[PDB]
Amino acid sequence: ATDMALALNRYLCTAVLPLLTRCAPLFAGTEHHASLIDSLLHTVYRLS
Repeated sequence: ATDMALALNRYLCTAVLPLLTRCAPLFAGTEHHASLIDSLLHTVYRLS
């Protein structure tokens, strides 16, 4: 219910999430980066 949370959700869904949507193809080369992307998956699932 906090308003800062609303502002941060607006920031994410307006700027960060699209950028990463359309920066998708470069994500293929992550075989031997195994942690940060796994963290991002869980953060995105919690956001959803």
